[PDB]
Amino acid sequence: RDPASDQMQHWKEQRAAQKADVLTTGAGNPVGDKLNVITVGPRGPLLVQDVVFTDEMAHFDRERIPERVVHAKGAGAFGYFEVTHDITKYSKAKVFEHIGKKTPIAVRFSTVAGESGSADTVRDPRGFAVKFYTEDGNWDLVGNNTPIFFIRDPILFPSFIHSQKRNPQTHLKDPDMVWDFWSLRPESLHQVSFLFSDRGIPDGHRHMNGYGSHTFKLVNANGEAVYCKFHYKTDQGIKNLSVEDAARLSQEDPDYGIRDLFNAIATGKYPSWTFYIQVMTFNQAETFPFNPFDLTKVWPHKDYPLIPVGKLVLNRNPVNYFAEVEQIAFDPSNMPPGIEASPDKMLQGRLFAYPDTHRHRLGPNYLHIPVNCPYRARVANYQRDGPMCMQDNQGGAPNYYPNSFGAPEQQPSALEHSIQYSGEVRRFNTANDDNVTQVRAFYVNVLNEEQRKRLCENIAGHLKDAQIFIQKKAVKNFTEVHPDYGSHIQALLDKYN
Amino acid sequence: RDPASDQMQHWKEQRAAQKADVLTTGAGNPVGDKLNVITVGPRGPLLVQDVVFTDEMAHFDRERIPERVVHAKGAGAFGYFEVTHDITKYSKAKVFEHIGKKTPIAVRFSTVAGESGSADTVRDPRGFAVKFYTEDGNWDLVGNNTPIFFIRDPILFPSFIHSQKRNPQTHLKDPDMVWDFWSLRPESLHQVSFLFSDRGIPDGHRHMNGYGSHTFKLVNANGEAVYCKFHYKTDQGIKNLSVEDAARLSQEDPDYGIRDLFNAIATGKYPSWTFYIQVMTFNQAETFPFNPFDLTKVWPHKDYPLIPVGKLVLNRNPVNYFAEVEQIAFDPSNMPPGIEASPDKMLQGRLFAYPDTHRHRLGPNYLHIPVNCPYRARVANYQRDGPMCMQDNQGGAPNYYPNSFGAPEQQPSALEHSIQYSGEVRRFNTANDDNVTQVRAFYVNVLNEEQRKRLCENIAGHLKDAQIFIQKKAVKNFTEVHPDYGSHIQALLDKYN
Amino acid sequence: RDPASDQMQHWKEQRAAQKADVLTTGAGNPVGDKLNVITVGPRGPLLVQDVVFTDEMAHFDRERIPERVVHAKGAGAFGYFEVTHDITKYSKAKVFEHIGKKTPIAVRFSTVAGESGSADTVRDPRGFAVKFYTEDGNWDLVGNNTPIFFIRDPILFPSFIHSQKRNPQTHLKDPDMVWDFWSLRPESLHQVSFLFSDRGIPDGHRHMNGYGSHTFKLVNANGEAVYCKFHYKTDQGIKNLSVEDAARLSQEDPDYGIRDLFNAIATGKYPSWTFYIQVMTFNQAETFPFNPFDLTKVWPHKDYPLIPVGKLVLNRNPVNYFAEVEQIAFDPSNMPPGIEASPDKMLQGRLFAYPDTHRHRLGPNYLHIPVNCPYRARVANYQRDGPMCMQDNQGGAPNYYPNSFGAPEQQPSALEHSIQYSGEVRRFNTANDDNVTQVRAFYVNVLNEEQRKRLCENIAGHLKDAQIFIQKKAVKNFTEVHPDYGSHIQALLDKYN
Amino acid sequence: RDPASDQMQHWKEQRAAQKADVLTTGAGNPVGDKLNVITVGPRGPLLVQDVVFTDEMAHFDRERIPERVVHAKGAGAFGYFEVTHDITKYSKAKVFEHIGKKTPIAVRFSTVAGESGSADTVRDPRGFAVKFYTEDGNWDLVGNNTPIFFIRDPILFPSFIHSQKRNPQTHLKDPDMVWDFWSLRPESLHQVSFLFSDRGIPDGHRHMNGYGSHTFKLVNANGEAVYCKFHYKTDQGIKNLSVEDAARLSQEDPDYGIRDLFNAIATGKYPSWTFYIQVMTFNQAETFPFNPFDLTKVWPHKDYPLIPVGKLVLNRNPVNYFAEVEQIAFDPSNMPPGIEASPDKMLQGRLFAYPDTHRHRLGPNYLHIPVNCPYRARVANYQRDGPMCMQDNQGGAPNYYPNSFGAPEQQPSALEHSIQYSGEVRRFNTANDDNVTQVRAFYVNVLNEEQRKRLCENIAGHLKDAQIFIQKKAVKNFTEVHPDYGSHIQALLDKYN
Ligand code: HEM
Repeated sequence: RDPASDQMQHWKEQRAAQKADVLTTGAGNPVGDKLNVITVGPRGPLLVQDVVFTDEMAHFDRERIPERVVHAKGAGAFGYFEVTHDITKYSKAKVFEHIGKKTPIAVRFSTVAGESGSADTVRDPRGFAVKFYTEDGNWDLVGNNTPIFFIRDPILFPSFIHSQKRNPQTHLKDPDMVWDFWSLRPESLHQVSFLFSDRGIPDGHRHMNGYGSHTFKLVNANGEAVYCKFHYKTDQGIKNLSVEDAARLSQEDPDYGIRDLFNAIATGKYPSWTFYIQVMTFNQAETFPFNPFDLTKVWPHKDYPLIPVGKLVLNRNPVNYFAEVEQIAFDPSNMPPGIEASPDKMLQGRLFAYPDTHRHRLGPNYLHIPVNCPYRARVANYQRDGPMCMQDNQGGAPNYYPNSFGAPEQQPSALEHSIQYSGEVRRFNTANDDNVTQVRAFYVNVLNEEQRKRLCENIAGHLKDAQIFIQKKAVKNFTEVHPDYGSHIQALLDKYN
Repeated sequence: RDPASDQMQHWKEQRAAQKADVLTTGAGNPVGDKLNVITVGPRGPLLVQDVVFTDEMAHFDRERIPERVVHAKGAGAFGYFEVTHDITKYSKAKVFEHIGKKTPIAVRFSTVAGESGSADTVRDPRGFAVKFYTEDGNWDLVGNNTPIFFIRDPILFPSFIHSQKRNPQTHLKDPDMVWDFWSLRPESLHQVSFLFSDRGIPDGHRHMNGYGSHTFKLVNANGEAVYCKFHYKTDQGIKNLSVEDAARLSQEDPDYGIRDLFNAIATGKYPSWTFYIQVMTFNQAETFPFNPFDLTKVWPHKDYPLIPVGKLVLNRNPVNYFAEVEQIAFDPSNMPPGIEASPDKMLQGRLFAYPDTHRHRLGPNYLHIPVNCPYRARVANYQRDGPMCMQDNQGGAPNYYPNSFGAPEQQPSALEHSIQYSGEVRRFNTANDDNVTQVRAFYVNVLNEEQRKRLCENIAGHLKDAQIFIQKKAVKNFTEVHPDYGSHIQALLDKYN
Repeated sequence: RDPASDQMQHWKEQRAAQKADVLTTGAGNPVGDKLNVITVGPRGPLLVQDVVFTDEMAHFDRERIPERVVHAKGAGAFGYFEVTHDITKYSKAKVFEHIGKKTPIAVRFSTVAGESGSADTVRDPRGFAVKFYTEDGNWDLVGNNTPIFFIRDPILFPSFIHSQKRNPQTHLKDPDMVWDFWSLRPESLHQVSFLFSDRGIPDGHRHMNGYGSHTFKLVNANGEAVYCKFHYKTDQGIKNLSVEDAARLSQEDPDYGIRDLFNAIATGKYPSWTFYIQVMTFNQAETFPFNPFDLTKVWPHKDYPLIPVGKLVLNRNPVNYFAEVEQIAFDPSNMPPGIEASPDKMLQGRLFAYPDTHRHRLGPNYLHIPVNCPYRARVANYQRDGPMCMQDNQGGAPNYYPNSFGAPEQQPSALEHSIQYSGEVRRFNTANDDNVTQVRAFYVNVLNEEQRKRLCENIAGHLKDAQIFIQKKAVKNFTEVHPDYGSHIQALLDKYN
Repeated sequence: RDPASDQMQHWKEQRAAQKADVLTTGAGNPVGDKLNVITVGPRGPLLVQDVVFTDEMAHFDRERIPERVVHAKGAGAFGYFEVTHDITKYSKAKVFEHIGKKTPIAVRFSTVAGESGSADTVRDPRGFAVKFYTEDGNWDLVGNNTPIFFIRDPILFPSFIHSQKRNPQTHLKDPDMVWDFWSLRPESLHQVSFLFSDRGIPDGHRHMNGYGSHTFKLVNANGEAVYCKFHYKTDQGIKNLSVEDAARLSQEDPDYGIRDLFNAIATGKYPSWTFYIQVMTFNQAETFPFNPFDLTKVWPHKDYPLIPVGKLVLNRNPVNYFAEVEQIAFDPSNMPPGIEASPDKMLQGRLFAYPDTHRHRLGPNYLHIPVNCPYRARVANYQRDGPMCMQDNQGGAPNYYPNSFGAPEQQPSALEHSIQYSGEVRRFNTANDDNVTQVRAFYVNVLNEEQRKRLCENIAGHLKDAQIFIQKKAVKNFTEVHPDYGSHIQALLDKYN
């Protein structure tokens, strides 16, 4: 059998010639017998004094923690990021100090709308989260398999998610909600085009590209700042599953990606992703035709070529899934000195949203979980006691700042980069911005004709379930993109009805 | 479209001629605009003073509560239990006072091992939970679609569940774990025979029978006690899905049962289950050939015929799924006067396990959730303040007992029934009890030959993935049941290898 | 006895001629006996099947929720705010529509550093929180008994609190921490002067003034905005306790304020506070000698006289303390249309800090607690399911925005007021701002000589326990305020040593 | 100053010649500046992108965990238990293997009814909790400073506590509740006599005796079982504070015991308690005049002399109070092989109550907190993933039992001791048992006349606040104890009125 199936046999083998450990309670007391309960005779009621049963039963009753609000179903791996090129002129980040520097990384693949225990081979954006354990703390590059997103405003993110998940009353998947939201927000036309293309159902997690998808700010030692876009493309080649084979695998192996990654790491074929950065200057950002901080826009390769940095190699499988994949927390606000946030509104929303949901799902002290600890760094601050504090609580060090007793002091060289922003402080409408140019370019320049037909057929097959007016609005947006797009989609919808 | 698909259209229609409500924050403040965020100019960073965004985003970040440890994926309905026969000679329960008495009931169907968002048409025991809102509080009849269970000792329940769920390291479904546990515990041979039969994959939730599966204690007004077994058989007839059609539906509609129930309730065809009780006396229990409190044993119909009581009709769909299906809590310890627990060890374990996991999953005050409240009863006790107390907290009533100020007093007519139990107080082994007689009876008396072939083929198709020695142990148990059973299973396994 | 002592006797009296209710479990089942447990004979072990005992015991085990991080020890009352003057030219807030409008209010008094169960008569800032139930949601005016605070930067608030609370290792009150922090941050010199004056230990909660202490933004219907400061002065007159009488009451009645308020409300003498506003224009704010948004600065009465608005009357005592005083949540971000936040950094920090700690302490759905609900308003949004959802969950209304089904729509008349802010976006130092002018004015203009002597004696009595260099730094700051201040403090410290 | 006051100075001194650590966020990123926030210019609003501020502020907002339901205010210390006598003939417990064996212990002193932050020198039972880190797990001896308790039935424990704590409506201490409960339950007459005696207010935690107060079961290697009572008397001598000095210290130093213990451990005078056991045989238990498992009864020293075992020495102060004193969990169900529970109903209730409240207050995985871990033992079981799992989660070991892969196996030598119990299974009334004999013996044999006068004066001073009929019931119980007792109490009450 494949190495995934032989987990218990392997665990037994590498534990050969050793006697089985003593079965203990949570407090370390040896268990006399864990196959029968204390009763009043052979046919009597159970007793309270059976501490072993109630202990294990309560621990069983407290096994489930809340699943992630999005990206619940996922797989995990571990490896290293190795620097292969010198970008010190762009960023003073310790992760990019010198050539050959290897930084431990933890990676999680996920599906955005699937719940815990859903099918893996479904048409849905795949999330790629990387946690670098830099000497300057953890760096969480939490990207997607697509260089863009559906919306460009964080205030729309819950609603969008609510449309992608189940109906509030029937608890069923509703194409009506999906396409109503998508047709009322034309800024999705780009990502939908990426979603229903061939790369909407990648073949496993090793045959897909990764995209930080946000503009970031790289700061060098001399204090100059540039804008950046992190890419990391698969060295195993892009490979996608057909709709029919994906539908088959959904019932054959609903855990296709997890098994694929586990077997690829267990048979030695370590997957790898090569790391690139797109770089832009400030005057280039002020002269960009679109908003360079728009999440629905890309930077064309001809104007901004990819600059290699390093490669991402995943060589270790998780020992325990829950302790290392289900409990790992990725915070985009975790950026070491040299990397900073951009005026991208979506990145601004993510700076707040992630630690909040991490304190809800895992707990206030989730950064004490071994997978979330910056174990390759030194934590020292005035943050003190919380629920489930499993450290020294920083001992008897003073817990107020400033003090006069030699407690941790701020490092003035880690100051943020300053930029002057003008204009009034209010809510600026961005729904009426450009929504069709880059979509048209991707449609008539990147895709060939058979890929266009497959894209339109997928879109129509999904959209045929919505109401007639929602279909009309969606096809109107597609026609405003390009007449062939909406024309083919409308013809296929007419054939469906 | 079916009524399930037209949820939003119907909600819009029954709200015709009404203007849309005002969009408010959680605290009721009107929202000026919820489509853009407050930035420093059109391309500026987001501000903290955007209270609307952070409010809705934090509420979105705290949307997921822990799923049920078992029976996560489920559907819900509501209706009434109507008494049609007089069993007052057996139980003084107010739910069974007089003919024609209608008691509101809330029902939840579920799959034992599937997580939230898994396939609905899978081979797995289906759980049927009923909550009666009796004037004497809530009565939770939490049964299965099978009259028995896999094990007979609650101390084995977590382990069993751990074997039925994903591998701890690979997070994959492991037939190795399943069949290792099943072959090391022969007391499963009965329920496995029920699981891999035709009724292992019922066609929706309306074409399956329900079984409290436990022995209960019925007490009359005069104080005499009898043993009972609650059945409730479907009036829509037993109907099951073929393995191929179930595998197809798993990828076609992973929410098959939810949609089926919702449509059946929305088109007027209210499903119904007829309620029966098997009754046994105390001397009959002491002269039973097996343990009458064994969960893996049934009471034969020839010796204990079914006695009709009433019928269960489900007529209302949930308004909101989460508030009424995902948050509903079923506690087998919720028994009104007249119904009591039995020396059945599994019922004893369930008496403790359920409120614990309810306080973990929902919260200490989960009985304040409207679906969990005994709204048709009067709650008055000395239980006081906890997290999320949404009542008057019983006002300024004295919170200690006994007192001298007219606080709630105990009702001496609700005392439990007394029974003397002899024998020493220790752990009694029940793994070596009878495990094959009733299994053989079900195999050679209830099933015909083609059903036997289908049973063996299903068992072999699932077992073929385990190791060779696990297959040998399983087939040895099946052969000890009956030679034809293990013989056919071993032949099919040899064909598979 | 006083009405506070006769709570149970009164509850018994107003329940005369009524039989005691039935003692029930949490699920409404009648309890046969709650004075003995189920045992194996008279001297036997307890049984698991005793559901009543384990139910009440688990509810007892889940009685404590986390105390407030600050302002834990507190008292509560309820009443109405009555408008007596027309300020519609300043704010379009529905709470200030017309003369005679009565809005229900909930008020909580508290001590900032005392834990739950500490002495009430201690030298510490007293917090005054008011929750108005306006038709436009809840308005939380969460002020102090002092018009200023110790610091002016929210990033210093945890540290300050950490210095005011117990030592991290010894768990003792440490004057060393207090005075080290206060001497390293001279911007406290003002509030310390208010803290160690006569009004540092008010006589109960009815003899103290209330101060929102922040600059707010009042917006009229025509769109013009002004800056505001909310005052509300006691109609019972300012009255303070001597140090010796306060020390006596600390051991006599550690719940002095709670009892005082309860008795004053129960004997009919309803306390009242008269509401004033200080108003400032935008050019006045740009020509203010100090920072008008500095929390350590006041607006002089000669340049900005108080403008009466209404009065605050407290007429109802809480029925249950925990359900109405311990679970009430005050969010400064709860501002109806017409009231908005100011560039005051401390108000900006409070806009975020309070809902976070409310979701931690009470739960994600704390706005469903009856005391926290905007019951005089209509809640309608797309915020959905969370832990402990005790509502309809807004039924089957669509949960995404925008939609096409008549769900709640944004009210464009509730838009925020726009202001253009210039300058770069970075951290601006405000520790070196003016720290002694208003302190000197309060010292040599408001206080007389005996009050100055009492202030210096209190400061010295508290400071004498710190180290010598901390005393030197504190007295240096006091001398930089005014030579007499530091001179008297240093003389008293020399006398103490 | 005393060593408690010089905590920060000492921390600075033992860290001399070392530069201050780098101030980091929770994720290890260096903080550029933690004294100012990011604003839009010098007088601009705060930004969301200020991750440092929101991080530390959220961690500050999640600082409070629920206080203990009882025994909230407490102090902690650490040391060793050294065996000095051979009791192997009584118990096979590894803690009592051989002479000179030193086992690490963690000790917590507490006050039963005081909340966190209340006065330490108050009349209230003092709790003494010891956690032994035996090679066979942790042993939690959780006793009091009194050999008995107020009640004898666990179903009365919440109510009692509710009477000892604040009124539900006024949130004030109510002598009415206290004495109503005490007069309605005469079985308190003994412990009340201990409570209002001289030892009701011990002088610190080093001048009080400790009592497990329960009957336990000692089992030897040969399988014979005896009944036991654990005593441990102070080697510093019994010393108590007068009522006036206690009232003074309540306002002088509300943390008297914490400071006393900290200074005694920091100046080298390590306190010590000598360990004794009272032993009883089974026939002696069946011939005892009272119930030997009654918690309100003692074993007379003449019939059951104390047998020395070892001594308890406390030599280490906690490094961080919260991580080692506030988060330490004591579970009476934690008993190593050789020590077992007794038919004492109160011990049966405590076997369940403590892990439940520990999972509520600390979390499901509270046994992973370093102070709660059995670090001197090996934990190996099938208990798996829960909220806040900070271990390997036992790696990829099989999580079901029984299995065929060498996972931890039960140790059949740790089986419990079997005893046959007769009689019916119901609730047996024990309120009408003997309540005055041992009380009379303590009154007229142990106390002298001046101690009797002080006892009566304390009882009257506390009881004078209750209603007249409650006073009559209390004095009636005291008179039924002995005529002089109730006579003096009634005379003092008449003088008070
Ligand atoms: C940066 C500045 C401040 C921050 C971050 C802050 C934070 C907090 C927090 C976390 C609480 C706990 C509330 C709860 O757990 O329910 C609280 C309570 C409170 N604060 Fe502040 N605070 C600040 C300054 C102030 C100011 C300036 C005032 C008054 C002018 C004030 C008055 C109060 C009051 C009265 C309460 C009690 C709330 C209640 O009783 O429900 N605080 N604050």
